[PDB]
Amino acid sequence: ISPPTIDPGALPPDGPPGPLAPMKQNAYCTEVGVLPGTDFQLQPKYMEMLNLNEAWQFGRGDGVKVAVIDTGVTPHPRLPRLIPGGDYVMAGGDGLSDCDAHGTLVASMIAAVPANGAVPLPSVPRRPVTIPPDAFSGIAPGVEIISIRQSSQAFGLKDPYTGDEDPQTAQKIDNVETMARAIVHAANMGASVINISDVMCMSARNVIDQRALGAAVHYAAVDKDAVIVAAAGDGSKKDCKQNPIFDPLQPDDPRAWNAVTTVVTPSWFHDYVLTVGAVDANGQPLSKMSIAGPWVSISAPGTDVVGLSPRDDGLINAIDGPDNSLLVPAGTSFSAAIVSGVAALVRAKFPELSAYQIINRLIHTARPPARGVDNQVGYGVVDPVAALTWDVPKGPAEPPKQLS
Amino acid sequence: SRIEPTNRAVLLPLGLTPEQVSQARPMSRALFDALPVGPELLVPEVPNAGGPATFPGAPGPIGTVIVTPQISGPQQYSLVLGDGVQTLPPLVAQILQNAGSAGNTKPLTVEPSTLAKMPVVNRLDLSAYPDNPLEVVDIREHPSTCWWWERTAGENRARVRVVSGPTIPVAATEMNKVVSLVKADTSGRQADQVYFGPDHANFVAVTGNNPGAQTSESLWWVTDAGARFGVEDSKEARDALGLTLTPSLAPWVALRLLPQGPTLSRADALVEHDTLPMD
Amino acid sequence: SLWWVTDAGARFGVEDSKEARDALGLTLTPSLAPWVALRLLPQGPTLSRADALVEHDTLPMDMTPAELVV
Repeated sequence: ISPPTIDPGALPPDGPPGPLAPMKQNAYCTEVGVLPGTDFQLQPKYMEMLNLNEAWQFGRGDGVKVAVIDTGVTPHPRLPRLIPGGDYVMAGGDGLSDCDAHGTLVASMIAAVPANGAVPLPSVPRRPVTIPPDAFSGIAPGVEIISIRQSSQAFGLKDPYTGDEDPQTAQKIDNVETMARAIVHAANMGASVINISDVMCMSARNVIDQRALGAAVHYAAVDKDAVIVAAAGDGSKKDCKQNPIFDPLQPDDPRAWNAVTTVVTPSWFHDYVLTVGAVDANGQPLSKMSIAGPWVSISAPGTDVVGLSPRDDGLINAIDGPDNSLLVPAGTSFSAAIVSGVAALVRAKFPELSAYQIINRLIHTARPPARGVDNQVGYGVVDPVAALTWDVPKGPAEPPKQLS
Repeated sequence: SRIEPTNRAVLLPLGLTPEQVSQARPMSRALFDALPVGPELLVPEVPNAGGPATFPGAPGPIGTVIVTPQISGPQQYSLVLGDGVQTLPPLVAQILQNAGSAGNTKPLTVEPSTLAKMPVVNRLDLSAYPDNPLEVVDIREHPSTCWWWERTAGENRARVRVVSGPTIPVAATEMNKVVSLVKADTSGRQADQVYFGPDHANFVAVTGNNPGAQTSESLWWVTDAGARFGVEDSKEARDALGLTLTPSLAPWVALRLLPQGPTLSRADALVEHDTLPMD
Repeated sequence: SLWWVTDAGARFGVEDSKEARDALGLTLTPSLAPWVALRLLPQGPTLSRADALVEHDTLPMDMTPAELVV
């Protein structure tokens, strides 16, 4: 498969958020809870690798706007800096309520404020759900979060016929188109870090036309200087299947683009998007859960997740599964949240640098894997304190002229 | 920690001189990354300076320095904030007077009976400054300085120290067998010399740079000639080479300086060549 | 021109000079061979003293290799 190409003439016109066709809710919202025997007075195990106690000396990232394009966010007394951006699933929404439990976890992991004897906003005006003392703290409590509701599992079309296109593929084309619009809109809001935690897997056989998405990525990355960070994709999703790695018999291409079988988008645009893989709390890669494509660029923790509870007012560890079973979340959708926090802290300390330079600062300071560059993890494991203080060369990586 | 040659108010009490600071010698990029960063040496920024105090009987406007008479015992300096007073270390009081002088040269002397009525408050951080003058080393006699990291087996904490001396900390007899490397990478991120002392480690696992790191992220092999080679962490690769053993820890800041060779894996070696090239 | 052929089927050029000969051995007189045949064997670098005098930290990798099948 040939690497992506871009035609900037395909930009979608700007406009207020709204679906392409009328939709209705089909399922009840997901319940949440805590696993037996947990004790929230201890820090989450993933916070040891980040060494936050040393990183916060230079600041907490005040004045940075981070856009969360996902399943929306529900307000909570610990998120005093949340802004309603828009909704693409329901015409009357604004992106400030998540029926799937995914959205509020990702956001709270970035900006939740630490505990205090009294909360700044004790009022609780939040609306009901729609029908058909504590050690936790975010990576950057000072940021400002913009919520945009891009996707959800609970909703469906209320005229299901789709003509000459298979109802399975007909939805993919709507998603690719609806994704480009959200990236353009979020850039005009002035966000400086755009975080994407939901992605599509597609077969390499007759890939869907992405011209509209290609121009949309370029516009936000160059003309608006935004840093785009995306998850490598959880392997339990409906169509994601594992990709092959480097092949010693063909040193022709070291990242092996010619052997690809599954394409992940927007993660695909390795020239403008930063893709994050996952590792456990000890440092080993989650070989069985993250897609090892050739576009992967960095990795961060992804287990022992903790976050603010939607529909309640406390913490949670798990979500109510299909059966009575209480199921624990894990995967790349959360690792991308960790890096979104580190990117916010770095470009608060070096405000003169552009997006292409901030990315090089994170890549060069990471601990690398045995092969130097790999596919399950990109250049290595993210490292906060190193990114904030080492003297990185301003130019990209270059090979030596002669070795003898 | 950073310091500026124009800030005479801070240089003088510490024991520094503007010329001395300006003539300081270079520092290598390699060592610059290894040392952790501490807060800057600047004049403390007392908040809301100059306004009236909230509490009664305040001896002066907010930010003035107070001292007690020597006849009643060792003098204790203090600072008057908006809602009370906080103590000051001797060396910092001198900086506040020198910087906050604006023509004033001495503090207000107040008796214990009137001092005891003022409420005690703690609202600003001051632990960065030392409590006595700096014993600056004359670089001509000690042209070498090194960062040292060590961890004892079974411990949960690594020890970080700085060493200074006339020459690299190697035994005088062994000074002849330091290895001089070629240097293909001109970015200034690769060392010039390498030394393998007593109790050196061949097989290593990468770890974080802070003293509290606990991860173990990848395995490497360091040859006698100074190059490092990576080992794929798989049962077949480990046993074929004979590395079924437990590896020793190492920090990334120190290890990244050795040149990197090809990767060792069973799949990479099953290849044939007619003749080798020479770029 | 003088050439040295290895059992693996590769040919290497050897310098005519006293230094190169005396160092490798090769003092005896060589046998004759026809160029239309000898050119069919793959060629390696020439064994000259002037280019052996080099240091390296790591070597370049070989493009387009072939599989070893067990």
